[PDB]
Parts: sequence; structure tokens; C-alpha cells
Amino acid sequence: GIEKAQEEHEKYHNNWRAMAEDFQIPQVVAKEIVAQCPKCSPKTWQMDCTHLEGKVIIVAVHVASGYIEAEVLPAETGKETAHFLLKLAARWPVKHLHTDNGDNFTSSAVQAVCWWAQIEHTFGGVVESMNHQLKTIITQIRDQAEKIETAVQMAVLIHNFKRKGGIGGYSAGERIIDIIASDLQTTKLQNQI
Amino acid sequence: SPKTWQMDCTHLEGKVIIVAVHVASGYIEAEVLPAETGKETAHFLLKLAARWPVKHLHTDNGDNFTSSAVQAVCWWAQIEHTFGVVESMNHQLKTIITQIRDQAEKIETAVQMAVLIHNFKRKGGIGGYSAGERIIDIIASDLQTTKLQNQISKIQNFRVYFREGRDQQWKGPATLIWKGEGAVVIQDGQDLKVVPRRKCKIIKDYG
Amino acid sequence: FLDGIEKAQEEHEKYHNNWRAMAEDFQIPQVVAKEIVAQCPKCQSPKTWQMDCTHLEGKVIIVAVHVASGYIEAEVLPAETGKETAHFLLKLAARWPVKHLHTDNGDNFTSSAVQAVCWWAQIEHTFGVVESMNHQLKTIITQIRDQAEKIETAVQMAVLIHNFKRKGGIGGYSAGERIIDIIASDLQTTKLQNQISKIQNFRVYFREGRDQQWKGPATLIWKGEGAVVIQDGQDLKVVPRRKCKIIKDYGR
Amino acid sequence: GFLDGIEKAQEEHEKYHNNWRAMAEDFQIPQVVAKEIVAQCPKCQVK
Ligand SMILES: [Zn+2]
Ligand SMILES: [Zn+2]
Ligand SMILES: [Zn+2]
Repeated sequence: GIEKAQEEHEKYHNNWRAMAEDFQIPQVVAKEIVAQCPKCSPKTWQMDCTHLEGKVIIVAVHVASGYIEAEVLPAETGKETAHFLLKLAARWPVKHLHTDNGDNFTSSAVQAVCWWAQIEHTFGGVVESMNHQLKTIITQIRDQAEKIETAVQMAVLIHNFKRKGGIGGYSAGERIIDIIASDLQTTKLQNQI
Repeated sequence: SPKTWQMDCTHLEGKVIIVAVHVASGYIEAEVLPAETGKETAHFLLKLAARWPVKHLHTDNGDNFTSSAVQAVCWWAQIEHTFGVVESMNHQLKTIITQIRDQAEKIETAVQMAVLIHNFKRKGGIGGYSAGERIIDIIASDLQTTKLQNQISKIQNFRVYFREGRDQQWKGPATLIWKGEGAVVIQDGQDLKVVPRRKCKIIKDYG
Repeated sequence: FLDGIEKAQEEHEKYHNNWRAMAEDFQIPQVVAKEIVAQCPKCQSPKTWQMDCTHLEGKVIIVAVHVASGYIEAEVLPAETGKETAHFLLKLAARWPVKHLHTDNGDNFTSSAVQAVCWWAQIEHTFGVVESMNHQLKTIITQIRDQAEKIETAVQMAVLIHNFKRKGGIGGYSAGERIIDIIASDLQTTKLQNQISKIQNFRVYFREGRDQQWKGPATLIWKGEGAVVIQDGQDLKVVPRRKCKIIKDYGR
Repeated sequence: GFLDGIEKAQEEHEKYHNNWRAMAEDFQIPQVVAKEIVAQCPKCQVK
């Protein structure tokens, strides 16, 4: 397996995760194979903010499955963004966070929550497609709820558990549950063996 | 049951805390309400049903838990409501809150940090798992069972054109059963047979 | 069956599903679920390509990208005239189904040879992703440059590595699996639409229970072995075959 | 062929409003295209 991974990386320059999946190697060996070349993630969440009907909506997406999580904010300050990030870290296992060059994403409370929860913060085309789909669903079932917050939560429920799209024909919640369960079993077997 | 949740409300330092608990794993979601009306209870139940698959809700005979807003949200989300663990989880959450109280200014940060500590930093039980690993394992097992029973018919909905020995015409659309590496099992006229991989064409045939 | 149609109509009234999910869940045929979607008032591209040119080491590269999947086809041109761009467009239109082409307002893209190729191959040309794809292709070309002697071999090896060796996105697929899945879904939709019109060229007179009169002409939707699904008065109903008479309808 | 027959049958039904069996026997076109010529007229009904 190690010889096949070295030959495949010498030809095509693959990364370490795809080699460790396709050749069934422990990940540190593929990490050292990638690190020895001179020519050269189930816990990553991308966050963004948008405007709708005079409100501020903050949307976080789990990238490997398309799992959405939205909230209605009363302001665009840093304390409410830190509170939403703390709730997201307390609900799901979060390790890597991606944002854009914004205002509330560079703040003392946001850095304090990221330090306390040990999240790797990085700054910088999936989140725009998720926001576009969320806008279409919100305008589709707007006339069933009076408030805007209730319509946002119903659109999150419809997007997570009622839209069986893609190649495999799987919803988003089943995909994130299967991904984290398979990753936990893989880390357990690699820690035992 | 892998999809049963229980809800309760409590008081802490003059506030109102609402606690929902997944029973089979001891998984905790909690929030701080500014009141005890039916609208905030219906909004918390809607957020809980939008995040996780809730099918069976168990509550007591309270004041806000018997109302038109909670009834309408349960109708729209198709949740079965029953009236009669959570007190033990409430005492546990109060003890964790009093343990890390001197690290937070407001009570809301203390509630969310206690939820994170209880969900991912308290390993016990038999195998040595926390609550999040247990709820993910239970839901993954149940979903694997039901989707296996559907995916068998999904893989039997294909069509195979095969070739027999010493005849130069492609035979009719038999039904695929299993596709190996060097062999293909098909059912043709209620007869099971095994053909090599180089004598078959597997399509879906829209038409 | 009728319980499945009623549950599917209530589920679409609440959540506005698609027809593939309803056909898989409630075990109804695809034409009935497509009619349920087609009756909703609140519910009413796989063949678009973009082209561009660039320079690399004194050579003129031309890149064509399928937009909805990110699928790259590249070539090295000897010059930058209109006849070579028309030849590259004719090869691209001969290998993949191209129906809508998007370019910039260059010289060679505004030419009589390219206009004649678009006329013969029936392509809609529109003048204004590709710059990001040119950037990524040039990074791969500078990454594997030492394994080739000429520049055309390096361009084609970078195209192969981008198409089949780089994985990402939602499901973790490459570009080739994405373009094949997208075109196959569009093919399934067109075949189902042909069957829908061919079935809906009929008409049904049905007789209710405890009556001897024939009712109004309802439109046929699905003709089963023992059941018949008809639409009448914005309502779907299932009548058995021994109480129905199917006639042709010339009502264009 | 009978493609010019289809053109002349459309002109003849545009003037005189024939039926389909008469046009099928006169212009030697098949019965399906003759019934379609009658069907696409708003005033006539095939019977
Ligand atoms: Zn390398
Ligand atoms: Zn609809
Ligand atoms: Zn006429």
C-alpha cells in the first residue's frame, strides 16, 4: 500500500486523505508522503451573513454534507455572532471554522469563543448556493407564517429533511450523521490497530 | 425508542430555562426563555424539530405545554405529543453551571458552556462514550436498517442485456441481482444464472 | 394506492417536495407525482459552455468549461484566427451536446467562420468561472511541468489530473462523475415528458357507483391493469377499469 | 411522395372545410395526418 501510494503521488500528486481512503493506510503515513514531496475534513463549518426584509440572518453550513443552520439576529454586532458560534459549538463537534473578510468576524468576543472552544479560524463556492436555495424556500412558504423567524425555521426544516437531491439521493441530516459516525469508527479502528 | 424526546422547564436565578432531553442517549439541548408563554415554547420546539428528527414528544400537564401554538407546531411538523430523567438532568446541569460560574458574566454563556461540557466532556457508561457519540450511533443504526430495506429494490430496478454461448444476438432485459468483479447474477424468467462481466450490458433504459 | 395519492397531495401541500422523492416514498408511479408537481401554482443549465483564450510560454491555449460541473477541455492553437476557433468549436460540438455558448467580445469569437459553425450546429452564441479555471489549470501546469518535453503533453496531463484526480464538493466526486450525472438526469426528464404527452392524448368517460349515466370527459393520467387515474375539476381520482371507456380526443 | 399533398390538403381545408376521409381519398395522404388537419381547425369536429 505504501509503495502504491508513493507511485500514485509521484505521478498525479494526490492529497493524503484520498490516498488513505483509496489505499487503506493510516493517515500519518500519507501525511509524511505528502510532506516529503518538494513540489507540494468532517469538522469544517463555513459561516456567512445576509440581509432579508430588513433583518440580519446568519447561516452556517457543514461543507461535507450541506447541513444548514440559520438564525435571525437583532443586530450585526460581535456579541451576538459569538453567542451563535457558542451555540453551534455546544450542539455539534466543530473544529475548523471558515469566514470571509468581514467586520463582526474579527472581534474580541469571537476570538475568545474560538479560543475557549479551540476552533481554527480561517479567513477568505458552496455557501452562496446554500443561501440561494434558502432564499427560494423562504419565498416558497412565506405565506404560511406571519413572522419572519418562523418562516426561516420552517425553511431550515424543509431544506434539511425534505429535500432528497444530489447523486446518492440522500438528505442532509442523514449525510452528516453517516459522515460523523463513519469518521468516529475509522478513528477508533486506527487508534486500536 | 430512537426518536423520543422529553421536555421540561425550570427556574434558575429568577430566569426560565427550558431543557429538552433525548432519552436513549442522555443528550441535552437547553435554552433561556424570557417568559413562559406558548409562543416561545412553540419556537423552541420548532427549532428542536428542525435540527434533529423528533417524532415523539413527552411532556407533563403544564401551562404552556397545552396550548394552540404547541398544538399547531406539532401538527405542522407531524410530532406525536404525549402527556404524563429530566429532573436528574436538571440537577446535573445546575451542578455544572455552579462549577463553571466564575468564568462567565451572564447566565446565557454559563448555560451554553454547561451544555457543551455535559455533551462532549463527560464520558461514562459501559463502553466509555459521551452523549453525542451515543446519539449519533443510535440514529445511524436505525437509518441504516430502513434504508437497506429500500436499497435492495433500488438495486433490483436495473436492466441487463446478456449473451449466451455460441449465439450472436443479445438476449432480453433480465433483472440484475448482484454485480461482482468478474461475474453478474441475473434473474431471467424466474431462473437465476451467472454470466461473466464481459458478456453483459447494464443500463436503466428510460423508455 | 388512493391513500398514497392523498398522502402525497397533503405532503406536497405542506412541504412542496419534488416528484422523485414522492415517487420513491409513497410508491406512486412517476407520471402521477409529476402531475401533482405540475398542478401546484407555486412551483411554476445542463447544456451551457463558456469559452476563453490565454497565453502560456508563447503558446495560445483555448479553454472551454462546462459551467454546472466544472469540466475542462483545452487545446493548443497554432494561431489566433477565426478558422481555428471554429474548428475547435466544431470538435467540441461533435463530442458533447452543446446548446448555449458564452464568450467574450474578442476578435476571433466575432467572425464569419464561427457564426457559420454556430448556424450549422444550432448553437446560441452570447457575448458577455473561466478565469478561475485558467488560474487552477496554470497552477497544475507549473506543478507537473518537469515530466513532459513539449507543452501540449503538459496541457493534456493537467486536463486529466483536473478532471479525474481532484475530488471535492458536497459528495466528494470529481468533475467527470458530476457532468455524467447531470446529463443523465436531463435525459430521464425528457423521456418522461414524451411518455406524459403520449398518454395525455386520450379521454375517459366513467360511470359512478349506483348510477347508469356516464359522467364528464376527464383527462387520463395513468392506465393500469385494473385501475385508471383521471383528472377532473382539479381533482385526481382512481376508478376501476370495468366502469370506464377510453376514447381518443382530437382537441388541439 | 405526399408532402405536397399535405400542403394542398391544408389549403383545401382552409377554403372549403372538408372532412378527413374525403381528403385522404383525394390527396392520397394517410388517415392520421388527415385527421390531424381536421383536428387543428377550431370550427370543425372530426366525426
Ligand atoms: Zn507531491
Ligand atoms: Zn408545489
Ligand atoms: Zn375547418
